[PDB]
Amino acid sequence: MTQSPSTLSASVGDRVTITCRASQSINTWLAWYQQKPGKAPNLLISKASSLESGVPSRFSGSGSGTEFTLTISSLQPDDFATYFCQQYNSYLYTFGQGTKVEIRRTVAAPSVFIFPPSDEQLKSGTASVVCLLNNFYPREAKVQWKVDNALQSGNSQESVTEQDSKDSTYSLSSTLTLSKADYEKHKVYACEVTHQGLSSPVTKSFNRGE
Amino acid sequence: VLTQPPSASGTPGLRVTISCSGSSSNIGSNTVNWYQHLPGTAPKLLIHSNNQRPSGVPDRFSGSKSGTSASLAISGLQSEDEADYYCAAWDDSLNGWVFGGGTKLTVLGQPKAAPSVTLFPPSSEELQANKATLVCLISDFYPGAVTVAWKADSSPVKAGVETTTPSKQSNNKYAASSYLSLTPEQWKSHRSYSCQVTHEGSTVEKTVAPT
Amino acid sequence: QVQLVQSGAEVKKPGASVRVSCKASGYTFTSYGISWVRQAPGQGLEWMGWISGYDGNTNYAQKLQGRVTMTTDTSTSTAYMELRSLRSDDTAVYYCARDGPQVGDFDWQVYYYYGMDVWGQGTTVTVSSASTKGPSVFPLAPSSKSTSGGTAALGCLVKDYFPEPVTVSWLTSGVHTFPAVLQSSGLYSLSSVVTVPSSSLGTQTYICNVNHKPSNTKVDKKVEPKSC
Amino acid sequence: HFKELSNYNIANSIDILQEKEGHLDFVIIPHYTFLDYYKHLSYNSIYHKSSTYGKCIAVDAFIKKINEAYDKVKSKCNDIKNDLIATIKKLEHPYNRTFKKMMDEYNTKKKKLIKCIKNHENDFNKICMDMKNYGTNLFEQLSCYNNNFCNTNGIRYHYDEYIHKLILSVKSKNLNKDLSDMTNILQQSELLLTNLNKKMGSYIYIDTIKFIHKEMKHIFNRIEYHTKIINDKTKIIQDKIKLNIWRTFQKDELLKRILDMSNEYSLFITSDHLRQMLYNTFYSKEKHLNNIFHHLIYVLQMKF
Amino acid sequence: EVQLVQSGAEVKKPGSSVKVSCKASGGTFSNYAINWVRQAPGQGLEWMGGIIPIFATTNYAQKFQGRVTITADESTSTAYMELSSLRSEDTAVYFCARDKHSWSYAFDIWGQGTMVTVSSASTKGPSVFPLAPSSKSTSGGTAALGCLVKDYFPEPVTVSWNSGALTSGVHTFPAVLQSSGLYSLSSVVTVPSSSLGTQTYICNVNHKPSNTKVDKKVEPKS
Repeated sequence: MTQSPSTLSASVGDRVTITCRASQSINTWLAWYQQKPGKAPNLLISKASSLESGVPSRFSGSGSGTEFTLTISSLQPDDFATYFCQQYNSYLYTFGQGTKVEIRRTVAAPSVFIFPPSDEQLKSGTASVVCLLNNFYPREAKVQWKVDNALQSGNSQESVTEQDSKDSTYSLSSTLTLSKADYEKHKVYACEVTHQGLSSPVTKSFNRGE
Repeated sequence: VLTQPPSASGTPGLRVTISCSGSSSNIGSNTVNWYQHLPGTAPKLLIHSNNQRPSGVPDRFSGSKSGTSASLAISGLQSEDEADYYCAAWDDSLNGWVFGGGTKLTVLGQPKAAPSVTLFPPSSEELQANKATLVCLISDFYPGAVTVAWKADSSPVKAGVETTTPSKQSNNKYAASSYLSLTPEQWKSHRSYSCQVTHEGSTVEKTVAPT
Repeated sequence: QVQLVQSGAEVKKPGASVRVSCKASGYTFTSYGISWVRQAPGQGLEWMGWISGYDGNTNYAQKLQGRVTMTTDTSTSTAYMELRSLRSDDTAVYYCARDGPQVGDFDWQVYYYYGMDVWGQGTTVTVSSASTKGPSVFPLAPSSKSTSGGTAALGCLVKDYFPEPVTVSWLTSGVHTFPAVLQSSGLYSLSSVVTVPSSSLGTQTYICNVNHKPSNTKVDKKVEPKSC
Repeated sequence: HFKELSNYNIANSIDILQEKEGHLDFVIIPHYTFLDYYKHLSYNSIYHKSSTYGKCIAVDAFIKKINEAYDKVKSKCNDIKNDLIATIKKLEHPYNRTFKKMMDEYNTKKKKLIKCIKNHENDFNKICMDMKNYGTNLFEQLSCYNNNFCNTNGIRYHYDEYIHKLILSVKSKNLNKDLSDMTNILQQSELLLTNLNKKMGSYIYIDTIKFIHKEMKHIFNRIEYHTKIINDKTKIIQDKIKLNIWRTFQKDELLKRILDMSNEYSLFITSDHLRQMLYNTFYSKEKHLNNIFHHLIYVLQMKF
Repeated sequence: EVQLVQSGAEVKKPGSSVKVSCKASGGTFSNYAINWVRQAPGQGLEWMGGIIPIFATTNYAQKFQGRVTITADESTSTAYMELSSLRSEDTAVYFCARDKHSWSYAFDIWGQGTMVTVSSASTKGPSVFPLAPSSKSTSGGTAALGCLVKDYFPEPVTVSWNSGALTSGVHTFPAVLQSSGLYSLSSVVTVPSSSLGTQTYICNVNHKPSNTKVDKKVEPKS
């Protein structure tokens, strides 16, 4: 239940090694599973390094106590998924939280756009302001909201796409939701974005009604 | 070769357990089986494996094993459980089957009934035939287990004693009998002879003497 | 053709119970076990419990103790799992998998040096009080605030629907449809965006197609440019 | 203890079996008995001690999983196998083209299947090694109550539940009568082909009938060989089982005895299994001979 | 299914030999063993040996090994146990039983048993003696009287009173081999003392092996 790389950035052809530490000592029991989006997990390895049949010759196991590893000798384009280790000593199984492997590229910077609420939505008594971060890498980033220069807390939401099949970038949406009355009580609306592809934070803003 | 209690007793509806003690070479390494036996009938298999019983054996019978010992538990005791019970196991050192000693189970129905004892001396007819038999007749005791002793005025003696196995009577109590063979000279040489029947630790005595 | 087949998606109210089936095929059900494991949205896996198809002996996780029951039908080769007194945090994807016949066994379960080799397709179970509601589709108009150079961004806001899922189509290159987020109302919301050349805004038409089968809602929304 | 089954260069010891109508399957004879030898080792081991009996369900679970894994490797050649089935389908049922094109087609599809099996041998070898490791691990850990007085009731149980019923089954069908009849059928087809061949025209079927007759003798020669091994192993097995049943042995002798018995059973079982499957294919092809003969008599009095 | 059935009872002299049979009624000596177990009076079950018919392999309990030979019949479906140099301690019931491999070779089917009695010789023994009424409970007004059946051979005997017409208060005691080597038993009737004045009592004793019937009247002592 101890995964070394929470989120691992790698390259096609690279040798990838993921270690699964434990709590106490398991004699030799540790399963390795692979999981792709929308699909069920698939058993890569059992016991020490007995990769079940149909598992390619690249996946290799290890360990015999509290420190095991899973080694992919050369990462293939179909291997970018998340990896699980199971530790079966006692009657109760333990499923260590998964390790996500995704392809690393040159540091990108997000394109930031902001959308005020449509009058159609202001018909319905609610106001949502949408801040879009498009085509960025890595996934390490931050977004914060300001309303009339006051930092906002507990009224926004963040959703992230997984990697793109062409340029392997991520995209993110941050939506701030107020009531129509609260929205009309204020003027300036801004989202601030920080990312490694940006030397200085990017702020996108507008005035209500303008 | 396996040690069981020679007898056991239980109250209807309760639970009774019968122990069986063995060694590393039999129970320590092989399975133990249990059989029920009512004389006049073939023994019956009760348990064929450790904690297992064939179809037709009620769920009141349970077996267990721990190390070199095993135990049979009978719950909800019923009158049809009165019988002899034998454990058995394969013995690796002997390369054969060994059995436990038979625990006789007395289902308690009638109360603690003391034996009635009648003692007859030798007849004149037998004495004229140069023999002397004393007859000790034992009836109406319950439970069905006694021990018989034939004392001498100042010293003991047993040479020449033959005693029957116990039999259930018509009134659902039990009977037994014991014969002491003497020469006429021995019979005539003592002031009296006594038959003593011990049952559940309590003793009943009768005495006879020459005429 | 060794496989495990699970029942379809379920939607339940808090306090109710759910029953999920896992029908084995292409193998001797009585000689293998079945384990149940759940996966909360965008989270790791949690083992729930296991039952032997031979022995019928069970092993439940302490957390789920008293609320979950697993049963088996050796005649139809089917394993069942029932979770009662459902709670919001039980919303997850439930899986069954082939395993040992004696997991929580006595000494060494070593006669099985493998584990979970075959998995069911999974069953989504949603736990929420209220009933369904179709989405509100609002335009995300392209403007100077969403234009930089020759690239303009635009999209549609698909707000306040229940339950999942919705589908959005537009034009496929540059499209990004974000995963839904859970709001404090208990309703879902998402946006679908696309980047296009800013020179096209005057002559090209952009329409988003939103489908929500649970409520039988279909919406085709035209997205027009906005001035400042 | 010099283990009995072990890996070597087994190039071509494959068996092809058309059991029912176009039901092609094969068996790599050495892997079949290697696997069954360790199957017997595994069971004798768990049955040896009174306590370990209960893992009979876990062992069956492990072996069946290894079979599923082994069958996955065979299933990776099903396309070439179906490619051969259709070619046999063309040969056996000629209802133009000639026996030259057809016979050379059949030999190429057959060699292609065998080449597919050769390319996957390392994948088969890994599964077999996994079975050897599991079984020998359970055998190595075989302990006794008293090392100088090991009980042989493990062998008695194993034989009584895993091999007796067969030895009786085998003596029940009178193996060698089943070959005297097979020869009778082959003789009869030699005579009825000659006694029927009086002209030309109706020819395509004379060629295919000969072909089926040949393949039927090939199958026969196998059945002949296997029944020979079954006959001598049934005797050896009974002879030996008499000596390792009612007594004790020192650990070393007990282990050596288990390996010897397991070798005997593994062989007996292997060639019994094949003997039946080939019996199946011999009659499948016999039933098809009745159809082709009957069709030949139509164009007999068509050409007159 | 299979059905075992011993074949007969016996009576032999010390030093002779006896052969007991056990016949399978299903008709097929399966791969199961048929075992022999005896029980002497007051000794419990004792395993003697077994044979596996279809393989003709035998096993013997050590303490019996030089005296017992077990054999079998593949055609007539019957096993045999032979015991030579019979001793008095060999008087016992002899059982055959089939073991069951799936039930850890427990004995699940049993024959009905064969009694073997080992004794000295054979005679008659016309000693029947009246046992005159004596007081048993004086408060209760009850007396005991009987017949002594002395010096007979072999078993069994039956005792009746007044040619079957007297059943209340009758109790017949088991026989035992006396130091003379002969059996004796006694039959006692409990009666009311008030009837002793004029109620007739005649014990009827039958010894079939010697074709001896003896009647003996039991009257108050005179």
